[PDB]
Amino acid sequence: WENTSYILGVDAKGKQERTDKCHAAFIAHIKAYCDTADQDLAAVLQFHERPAARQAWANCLNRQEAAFSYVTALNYLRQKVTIADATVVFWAERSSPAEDIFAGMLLVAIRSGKRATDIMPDMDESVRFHVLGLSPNAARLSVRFWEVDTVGHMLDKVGRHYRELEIIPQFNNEQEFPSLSTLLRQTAVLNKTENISPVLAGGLFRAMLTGGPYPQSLLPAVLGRIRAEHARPEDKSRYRLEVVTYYRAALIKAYLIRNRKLEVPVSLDPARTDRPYLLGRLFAVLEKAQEDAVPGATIKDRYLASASANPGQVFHMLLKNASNHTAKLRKDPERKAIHYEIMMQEIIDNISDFPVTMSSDEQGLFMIGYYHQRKALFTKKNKEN
Amino acid sequence: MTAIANRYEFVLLFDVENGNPNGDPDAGNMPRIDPETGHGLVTDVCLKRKIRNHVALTKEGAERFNIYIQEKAILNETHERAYTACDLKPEPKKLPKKVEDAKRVTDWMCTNFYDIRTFGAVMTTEVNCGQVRGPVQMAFARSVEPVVPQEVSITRMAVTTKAEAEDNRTMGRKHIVPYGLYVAHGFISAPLAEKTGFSDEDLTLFWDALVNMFEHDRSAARGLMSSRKLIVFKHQNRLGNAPAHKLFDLVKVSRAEGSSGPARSFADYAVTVGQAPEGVEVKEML
Amino acid sequence: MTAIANRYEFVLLFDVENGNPNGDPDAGNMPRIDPETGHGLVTDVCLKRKIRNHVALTKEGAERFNIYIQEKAILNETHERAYTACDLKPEPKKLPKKVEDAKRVTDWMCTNFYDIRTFGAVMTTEVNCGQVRGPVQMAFARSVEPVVPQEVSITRMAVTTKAEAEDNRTMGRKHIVPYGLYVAHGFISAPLAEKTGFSDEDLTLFWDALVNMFEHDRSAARGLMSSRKLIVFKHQNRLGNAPAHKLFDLVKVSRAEGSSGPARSFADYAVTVGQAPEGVEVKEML
Amino acid sequence: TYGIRLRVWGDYACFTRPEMKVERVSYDVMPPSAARGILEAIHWKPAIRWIVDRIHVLRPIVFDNVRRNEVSSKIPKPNPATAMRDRKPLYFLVDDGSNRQQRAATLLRNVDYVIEAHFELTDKAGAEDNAGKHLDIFRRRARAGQSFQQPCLGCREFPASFELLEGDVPLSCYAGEKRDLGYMLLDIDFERDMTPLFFKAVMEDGVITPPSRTSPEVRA
Amino acid sequence: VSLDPARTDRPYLLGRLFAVLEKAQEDAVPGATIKDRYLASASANPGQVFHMLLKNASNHTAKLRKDPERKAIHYEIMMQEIIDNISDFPVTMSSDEQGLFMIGYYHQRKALFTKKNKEN
Repeated sequence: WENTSYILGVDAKGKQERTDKCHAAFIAHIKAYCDTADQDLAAVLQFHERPAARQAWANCLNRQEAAFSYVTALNYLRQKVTIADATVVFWAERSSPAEDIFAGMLLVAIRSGKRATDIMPDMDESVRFHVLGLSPNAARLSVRFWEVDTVGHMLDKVGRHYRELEIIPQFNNEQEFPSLSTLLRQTAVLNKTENISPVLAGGLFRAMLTGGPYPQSLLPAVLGRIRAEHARPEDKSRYRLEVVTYYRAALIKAYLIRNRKLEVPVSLDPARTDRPYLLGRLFAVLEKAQEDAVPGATIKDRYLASASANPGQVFHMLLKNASNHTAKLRKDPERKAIHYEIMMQEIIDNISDFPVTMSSDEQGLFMIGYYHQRKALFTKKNKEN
Repeated sequence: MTAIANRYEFVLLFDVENGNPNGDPDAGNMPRIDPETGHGLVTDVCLKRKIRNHVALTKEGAERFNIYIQEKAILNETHERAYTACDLKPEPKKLPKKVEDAKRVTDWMCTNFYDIRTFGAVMTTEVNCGQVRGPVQMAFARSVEPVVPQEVSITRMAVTTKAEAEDNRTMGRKHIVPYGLYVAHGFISAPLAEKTGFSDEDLTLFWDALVNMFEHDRSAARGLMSSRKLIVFKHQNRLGNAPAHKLFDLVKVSRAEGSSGPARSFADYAVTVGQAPEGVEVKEML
Repeated sequence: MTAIANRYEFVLLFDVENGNPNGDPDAGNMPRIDPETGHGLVTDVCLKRKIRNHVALTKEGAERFNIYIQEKAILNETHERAYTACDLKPEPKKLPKKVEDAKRVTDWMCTNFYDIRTFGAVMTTEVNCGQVRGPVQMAFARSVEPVVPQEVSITRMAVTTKAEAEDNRTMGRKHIVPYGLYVAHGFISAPLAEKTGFSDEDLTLFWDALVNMFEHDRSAARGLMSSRKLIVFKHQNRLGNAPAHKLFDLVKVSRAEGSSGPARSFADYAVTVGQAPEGVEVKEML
Repeated sequence: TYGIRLRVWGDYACFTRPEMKVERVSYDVMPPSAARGILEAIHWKPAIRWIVDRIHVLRPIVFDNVRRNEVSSKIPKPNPATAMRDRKPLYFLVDDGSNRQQRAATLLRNVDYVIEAHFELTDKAGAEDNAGKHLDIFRRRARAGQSFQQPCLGCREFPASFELLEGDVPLSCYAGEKRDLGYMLLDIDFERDMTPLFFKAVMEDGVITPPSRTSPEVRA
Repeated sequence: VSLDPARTDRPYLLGRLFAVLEKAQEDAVPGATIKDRYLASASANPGQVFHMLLKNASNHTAKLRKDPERKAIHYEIMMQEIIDNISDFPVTMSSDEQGLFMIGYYHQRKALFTKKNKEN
């Protein structure tokens, strides 16, 4: 048929078309395999499927006809498009629902987080809501995901089951609802050009829209990105040198919630007493003692990967170096300080032995506890006039 | 080529060491991962490519075993070679009308192509020849435990294109799996073999190819892959004697009791096979 | 040209003493470790680079032994040199149309480049010369027992730029492995060799480069690295006589009975090598 | 005949749509054509045929993305050629040129179905009682785990585990009509080798397909 | 979880003993005026450092006998009760053993706290 275009892809050309030989089934000519009003002996499109719903849209704008209809529908209509690493469309106007469906792109909000369905009227109804995310190869568009639900209970999953998970203390001044683009970008090497395509973009987009579990490679991705990064504030302009940022931590928290177990959502629960959480807090206070004793520019050899997965065989030397750092501290009139070693005794108290290994979910708890005990010690909180 | 009179199952255990057994072309080149369980995947066509490669090498083009490899050529050249060998009409593009000529082209393609004879090959062309299914249908191999891949940043001294910032040197990245033990499930239906002449000698070649599948595929990405245990389930009837899923769960691959932590060698894995139905002979000497 | 007709498997034992055998670009410059077990890793490209350096040194860049150098060479310019050396045009952003032309450019890139002929290369870039796998492979070297990287903080009396804070002084850093005995595995496949003309003299050059690999690669960051044992398995045929894992398990590396503390010398380790199968000959004279 | 309900389930499945064939996007559920093809991989003889009356969906519908390097167009010859000898090496480039397609499958996960099916009798019948003998042979094969070939769930990359369900159709995941499935393929016709598509009655618990052999379409 | 006096694992014992030795030394003089620290060589050399640590600890406890301030002979009794389970001081420790050493140190240090381990 005619060509779909204008998606963020390679050639912006048509989909559902055959140009090769190995897509030949029950031999048909070139586009009779997918016959939608082209050969009028049978039409797939109305004579839970996407191009029939498209055709349902292309006759909502008018107060081979099927091909014409749905390909002028994919040729949108203005604002119903977005991109995570591949295009994502949506459409419903049967009651003028005030389209606000977004992947996301102090205390900046327009709705609740999760307390009830939003108080703006004409937003809670039964009219269906469609969301089609289609990805490019070179000129053929894989339907990476497709969703039909009701905005009556689509908002009830996109935030009212999803941003209730990534809610976590804001480390700095930024947005409360972390946008899916920023969330995915903290899992890539450096930027949103190398977002893992299938098992993060499509995977957890489908999770956000669907309420199903996250991919079982979301947490290993954030883990292996925590290891593969290092503090470097001399290369970035936005102020953040942390390796466990607000987004990596929020995302590990959401994974641990919707896959494993309920965990601390707040700045710090010092009554937690779960060995991974406690070891993360201990690592955090060690690095605090280090960075306070010597300004550290601002460089330190990275043991977070080592201590997260093999706590004993690293925490021995980590605690010895922390003793040295508290010594260098107490040598100066910076000790009445001395409550760093006190915190270390307190945390070691609840720990019978340093565990040999830690599972990936235990590592995620380690990262969450580190993030918590890290924001606990900083001095920036609630700065907005 | 007397076809096989028994049908088979097989469970192949192969492990990887500091390598990438299979990359996902959508996840960069990271090892494939089942997003619903976490265990690493290795698609069936991956191991089929490795089987074809082993048969290509170990046979040196010895006829009755030509293996449609990758080379600088096209299928349709040989579709048409068979065509002129049988003197047909070049127009038809589906299954031909007369049965003897289509059967002749299919039987020539199956009598001298081990991969067509074993896995099948689809010969629908402007000059058509038909289809084949072939006995051996393999499936996605999945690790026994969730694998976690490690991004290994590497460096290169030289630069490909002209330099303007020399830094200019680029940083590469090797995705490796520290360890994984992958289990593949296989099925060899005897009647499809009877339709494509898949013989007994072909079956022993298939077993050797499953055993030495990686001894010939070494490279910078794979590291040390190796076939650890190959377990064969042979049914006495040419149809089944016991369900497929019933036999595949006779293979319990657990962690050896002496170990703890993430596995890093096949010594950290104990494999046991239970007793089989009265009409199934389980062969583990491979 | 000629090529080897024996399958070769080798195990090389090298150790470090208060040095950093291989740095991690993502961990600062800390030695590469497996973060879940603590064993130290040495990338295969590292040892390949050391072999390339030894060959560029002992041959001073003679004919047929160029090396894809580390002196900021441009790989596209080398490809273009190949194209002009075969009297073809390099302007195709892909391989030449006539398969003989691509064969010539790749046989040229292999004929006069030891490291391409041996470790293969990817020359599919703005000026495409193709792909080579290359017979010799190596996998990451993994220590025998976990290494403990210690950070040796140092200083320097001088400042590079204009600094106005120097009693005070600038601090530096070093990472040394007090000791690590590393084990590396290798594979030399005769099919790929006969594809690249990797000869016998190339093989003996490679063995010597493996022995004397570290005698000339000294720096302020390596300490005393040394190749202690080199075990080589010559299978009697062009394909294999025994699996690779059967051989890499003949090399048992344990700790000697007397020593108790952390390993601090090669005499803290005992290394035994079993008797190979009837199809393989083991030579430990390197 | 009496009908028989077979249970078929697996980890993966891919019942490809007709439109989205190059970058595969499976139907939510097993269609009648795939179901009948599963049946004919347990028992089938050119004297009989299989018809499907219902398909019960016993598990959630969950999709997944798996891309594979796949052979592209086996492109028609621009210049005729012939082999130098009768039996000698000939090839197919599966890694150079545009002969590598990388098709992305949007295939199902953890699927579980129960198929209701029956036995008509066509030409080449031989008798009028073939229904009983063949129905009982299929029942024996379903019980004993026997099969002409390992059934798949769509593509042969996904093998189907099959048992004979003689008890009650187990608890499904869908008790109220929260799914309508759109408009699916009924069964590829072979009298004319065309595509009849059926879905005009909603899916409530079990997709209720009309017989492909009596009413080819709502058009007729 | 808290201090376990029945743990009787040698690194744990050494950590506790080191904690109580440095407690005796710090009860001698506040901090002279600075906590003398050679934990490094103690985990490096357990015995070759612990013997002189024990000499200096004997000095501190014998000096603390004159003053009625006590928390002092209890330190000596604890030294006996710890050494009682130990035999043949270890030449070298391991990584997990040094982690256990630090764990036992911080445990015994929490036990001898100014609050006598009633607050967390």
